[PDB]
Amino acid sequence: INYYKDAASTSSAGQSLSMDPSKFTEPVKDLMLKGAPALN
Amino acid sequence: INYYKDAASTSSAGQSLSMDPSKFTEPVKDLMLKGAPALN
Amino acid sequence: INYYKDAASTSSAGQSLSMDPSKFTEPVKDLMLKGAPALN
Amino acid sequence: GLPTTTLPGSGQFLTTDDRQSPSALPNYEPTPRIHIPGKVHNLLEIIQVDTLIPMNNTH
Amino acid sequence: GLPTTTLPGSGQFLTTDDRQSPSALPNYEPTPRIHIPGKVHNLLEIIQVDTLIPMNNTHTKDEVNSYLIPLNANRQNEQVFGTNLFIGDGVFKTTLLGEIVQYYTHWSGSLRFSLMYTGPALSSAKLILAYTPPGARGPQDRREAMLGTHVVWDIGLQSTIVMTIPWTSGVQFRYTDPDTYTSAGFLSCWYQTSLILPPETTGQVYLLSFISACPDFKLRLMKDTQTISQTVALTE
Amino acid sequence: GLPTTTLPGSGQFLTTDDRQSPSALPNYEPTPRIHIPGKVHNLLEIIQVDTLIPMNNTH
Amino acid sequence: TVASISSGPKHTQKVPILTANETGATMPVLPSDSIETRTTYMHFNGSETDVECFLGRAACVHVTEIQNKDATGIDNHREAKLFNDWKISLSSLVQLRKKLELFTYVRFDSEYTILATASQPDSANYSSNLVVQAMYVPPGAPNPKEWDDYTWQSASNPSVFFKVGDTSRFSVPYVGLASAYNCFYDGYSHDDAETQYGITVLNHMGSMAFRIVNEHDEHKTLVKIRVYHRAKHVEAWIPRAPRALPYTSIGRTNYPKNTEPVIKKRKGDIKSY
Amino acid sequence: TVASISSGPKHTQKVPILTANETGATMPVLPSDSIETRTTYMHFNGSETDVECFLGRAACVHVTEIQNKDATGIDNHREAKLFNDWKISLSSLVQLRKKLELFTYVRFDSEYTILATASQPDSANYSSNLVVQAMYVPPGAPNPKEWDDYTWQSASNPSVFFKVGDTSRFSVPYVGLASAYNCFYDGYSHDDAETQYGITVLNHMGSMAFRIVNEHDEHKTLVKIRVYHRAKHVEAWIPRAPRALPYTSIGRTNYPKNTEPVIKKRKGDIKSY
Amino acid sequence: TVASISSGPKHTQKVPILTANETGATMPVLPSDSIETRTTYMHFNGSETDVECFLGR
Amino acid sequence: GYSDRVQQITLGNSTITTQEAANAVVCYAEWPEYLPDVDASDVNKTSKPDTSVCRFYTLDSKTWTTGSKGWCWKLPDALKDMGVFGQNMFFHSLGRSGYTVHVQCNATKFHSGCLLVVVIPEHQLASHEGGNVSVKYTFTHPGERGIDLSSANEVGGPVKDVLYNMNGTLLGNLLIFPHQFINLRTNNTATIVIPYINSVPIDSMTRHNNVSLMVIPIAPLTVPTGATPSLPITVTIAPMCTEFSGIRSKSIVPQ
Ligand SMILES: Cc1cc(CCCCCCCOc2ccc(C3=N[C@@H](C)CO3)cc2)on1
Ligand SMILES: Cc1cc(CCCCCCCOc2ccc(C3=N[C@@H](C)CO3)cc2)on1
Repeated sequence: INYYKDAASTSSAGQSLSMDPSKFTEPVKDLMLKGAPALN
Repeated sequence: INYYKDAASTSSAGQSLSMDPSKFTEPVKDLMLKGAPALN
Repeated sequence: INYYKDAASTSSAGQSLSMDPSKFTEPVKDLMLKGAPALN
Repeated sequence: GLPTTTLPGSGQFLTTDDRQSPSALPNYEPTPRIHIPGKVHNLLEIIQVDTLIPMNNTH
Repeated sequence: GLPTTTLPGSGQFLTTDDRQSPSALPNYEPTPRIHIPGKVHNLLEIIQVDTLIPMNNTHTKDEVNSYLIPLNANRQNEQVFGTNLFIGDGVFKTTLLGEIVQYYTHWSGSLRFSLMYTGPALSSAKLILAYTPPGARGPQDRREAMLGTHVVWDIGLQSTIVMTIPWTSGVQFRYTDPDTYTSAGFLSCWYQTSLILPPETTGQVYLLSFISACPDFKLRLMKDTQTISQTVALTE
Repeated sequence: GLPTTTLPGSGQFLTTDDRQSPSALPNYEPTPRIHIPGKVHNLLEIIQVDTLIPMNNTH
Repeated sequence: TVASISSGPKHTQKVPILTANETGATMPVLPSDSIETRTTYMHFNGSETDVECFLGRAACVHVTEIQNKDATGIDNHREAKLFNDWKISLSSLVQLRKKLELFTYVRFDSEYTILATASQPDSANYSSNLVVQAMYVPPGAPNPKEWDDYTWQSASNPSVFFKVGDTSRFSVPYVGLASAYNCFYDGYSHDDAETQYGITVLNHMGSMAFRIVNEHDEHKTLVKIRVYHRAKHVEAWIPRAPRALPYTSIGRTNYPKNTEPVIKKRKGDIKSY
Repeated sequence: TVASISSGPKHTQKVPILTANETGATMPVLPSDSIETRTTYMHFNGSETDVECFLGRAACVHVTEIQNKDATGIDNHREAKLFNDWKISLSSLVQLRKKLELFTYVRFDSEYTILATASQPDSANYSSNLVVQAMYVPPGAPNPKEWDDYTWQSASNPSVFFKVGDTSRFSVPYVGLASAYNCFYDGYSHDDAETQYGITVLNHMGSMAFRIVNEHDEHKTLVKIRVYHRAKHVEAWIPRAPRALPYTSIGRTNYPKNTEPVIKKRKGDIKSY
Repeated sequence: TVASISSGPKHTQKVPILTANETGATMPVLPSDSIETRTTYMHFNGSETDVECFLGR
Repeated sequence: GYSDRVQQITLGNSTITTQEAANAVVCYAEWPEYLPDVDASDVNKTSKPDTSVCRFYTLDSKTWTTGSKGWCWKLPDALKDMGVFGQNMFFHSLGRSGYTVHVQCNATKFHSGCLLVVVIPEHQLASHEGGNVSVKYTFTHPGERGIDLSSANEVGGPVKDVLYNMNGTLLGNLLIFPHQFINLRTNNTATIVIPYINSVPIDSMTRHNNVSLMVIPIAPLTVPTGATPSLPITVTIAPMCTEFSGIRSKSIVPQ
């Protein structure tokens, strides 16, 4: 129950439960498959 | 009504109403019947 | 609404609205009718 | 957090009020009731039994 | 703003109340439970396991010997041991039963008292165990004893005898702590015929005695035990 | 007036609790979000990127 | 509901007003059996005479006192009121006692309110703020010896901490050993020739211990505790004659010797108005 | 539920009262196996002996003390109690300890209540109003050096601020590293020849730090902190024999030398009543 | 959720543990690519590492 | 014609027969089983030597005499040197096991005496020094020799007082632990099956013992007239469902 009118006044947000490290761990242009050779 | 998000914050648990003394009072391998001889 | 788990914690009881003085006012073994003679 | 306002009388103890309280002995089981003849429910039940009047008060 | 009134008791801390609180560690994930044999749910589960009674209390420093009730060969008519039944005190007090009863104020229920015989296999004996319900004195001779709850025990292949002290009571609860009004009786044991040892054998034989509660049992109104105290906080 | 009782902990400030509060700036409209590459949601996302270890610590 | 029905002249062989009181009954005679009446309604239910109502308001049952002072060199805390203790009972004070003893057996849950106020009878710079801790010490559990014993840990015994000036309130279920509490008991705890007679032996409820949690300030502070008791969920059996003479002891029926006549003597004749 | 069934005379070949205790069992014998009984019902559930109930009330687990005074020229705040610190543990005080050690492994959430009261043992004009700040300093995180270090910023560490005289309350989930807390541990932290034995090595919970936020007034003020702990959501495995001798140390089973006989000696014979 | 799957001996032409870090990627290698593993579950969600939680006290 | 009395346990390449048993106890009514995945944490596949480790090892014999106070062995310690069980133990980082314990003591129908055979999960011993003196490693790792409760206090060792179970609890209450009596008049062996009991799914076998087996004379040995005044007691123990994990170099432990 929100007792207040504005959105800033609500409690903390709830877990992204998004999670996708590939923008950080695999930003390569041509896709690399694990097990296939790195450099062909 | 829980007012809080986490489970630790809820009140005391409610009675097991489990109760089974046999693990402590009769841990024998071959079942003993009351009234039958203890050692055959 | 009870906020508490135990019965002792609830408020006062509510009126018997029982009321039967005959155990105190007429505990006689043979029933006496008003208007009939007391001793026959 | 829900907004509240407290009224005059907050914190008072009125010997005649009737509210709930926490039980000090959580989960305790009282002795069973057995039957006892004579239960009274109203003082109106008993003032209908007659009793003697010390009418001769002159002593 | 919703109008409220606070009642007497506001702000108090009652160690026995049960309410919700904010978690200091929001969102923390506890370690998974794995399976462990032995889970206990009720103290009533464990007081049904029997444990030994130091019945032979007559020593002067704690010794393994106060668990042993001695028996003499060839005595007739005589008395083996005696005790009152204040389960919260005296012989009973250090037993698991005694030890748990002490966490509660009131108890009700039947007790199971058993004796296991340890004498040579080629010996023999007949004993009488008697429970004397409240109201009479501890029996003074078997004649007196045999008129109350009793079991003639015949020592045989079957080594233990289980006597039950059935709940005999006006009032439905008794205090653990020694109360008179609330007292439970006496337990005595006498030779029914007598212990007889085989040839080439000699001396005393002993009985071990246990106590546990029947499934009958009730304990209520928790409190603090006289069995543990301290004078300064401990440290590491 | 609804009867209440306050519990132990009333008035405390726990830096980790999560509740509602009045907004000091009623009705204010925040700047629109635009798209920015790189959003992080969990610290678990970033500790999977490898970084160099000063293994040769002997200096 | 009619309080009186309409009734007119009577010339009968059926006389409801002649009875025989020797029988032990109180025959239910009404105004309309002996005068001519008109209808009237009751307009009333008898709500406020219900026993729940009669025993259901808080009554003061006990006033004790403890002080906060330096215990340094005190050989007997209990004796310095460094922490008093009370033998829970419900007859030490008499207003409520006469009310309960209108019945023989009584069964109810209790709601306790404890008010604590402080006094500083001799020169203090200020009023300190003390927290009281009242413990329930049922019989069989270690009873406190100093004002800061291991006992006060109260790990298994319910205790409440509140501030002096405030009030504490909690409710205890019916803790009697039998089905009801005996308001009277014509017995002994056993057939002993010298054991005490009465109920003293039956309402073995135990005691309740109070102390201040605060250490001492430079002045001394007197804290006086008042315990109030309210019966809730009341059940009462067997009415008895009300108490006429004054009380002398908790738990005995004894009255004082050379007491005064309790029936008011007429100023005049039997014939006087 | 029947507590006893009705049972009459017996003359059998089937003797339930003869057993062999050498087997390790406690055979479930009842009154009705050896006397003639009548039916009776239990009227009881065993509610208040549930382990959740047994370990579920607040127990005092720790009393510490800090003071508010001018830190000017203090070379060691910790040492002046300008801010004490406690090594969270649940066995420093013994009432609760004996209760927990009835089990080998125990798992539960904790609810802490912290009561703080102030004392002014020497001449003050008044009682000041101090705010306490208790921090959770788990192991691996900077521990406070002065009473006003960067540590107290506590940007990532849960801390509660409450007023002296009041109480603070919050609840912490089960923080154990394993599936349960070990009440006992017959091991070492590694196979070292001199490492410590016991659980001391296992309940590496860390410590909790208290301080007053207020600067100093002209007088000095003693604040004494009492931490209460209540187990909620209890789970207990493997019952053990209750503690008989006194305790000497947090985390070891050791008892004191030349202790006294714990079994009461009879005043009389084995035959005595 | 499985934290590790069961995996046994390997004698392949397909080597997941040889990579080229010059590329800028961190290849997602697991215990089961280089030892024999048994199944185990995560029992965990990563709740308390959410940025809302990290900056939210 | 099956009696509670005669029994055969075959485990691996070894068999035990008793013609005078008194049933057998299975701790907490649970039988040893391997570690399920749902309970697993370490990702390593475990090693289950089976029949080469799950057989019966008979420890060296003890001698019950009228003065005996009782003996105490710790598991897996007692087996630290038995065959391949022991090797596996020193060579893996973690291991887990249940056991069948068979204690043997025969006499004649003229002897009397009664031993308590009990298994105590997590038996943390007390220092006889009091205070917070610790009990050094070596002292709680006696190996097959076990601890002899009638031996003298030593320095850094545990207390050996029997009425207190080596920990501040009374001998009389040991009966709350899985146990069985050997009463010469009834019984000649005791057998207890121990399931693996720990707060973690698998642990180190060298830094932590998870049960102590204790044999304690309670009714003193009484031999027939002019009999030799003593009887030997033998303990045979078999690991069951053993699993080892995290193999490597081979632990080196004090002393
Ligand atoms: C903290 C804290 C303190 C307490 C006290 C618990 C209440 C226990 C008292 C139980 C009720 O006591 C009595 C005593 C006497 C009578 C009684 N005597 C007769 C005249 C009639 O009733 C009834 C209840 O609980 N938690
Ligand atoms: C502000 C603030 C302060 C805190 C403290 C957080 C709680 C951390 C303590 C965790 C629980 O600690 C223990 C320690 C020991 C035991 C235990 N030892 C054995 C005898 C049994 O249990 C259990 C829990 O959190 N926020």
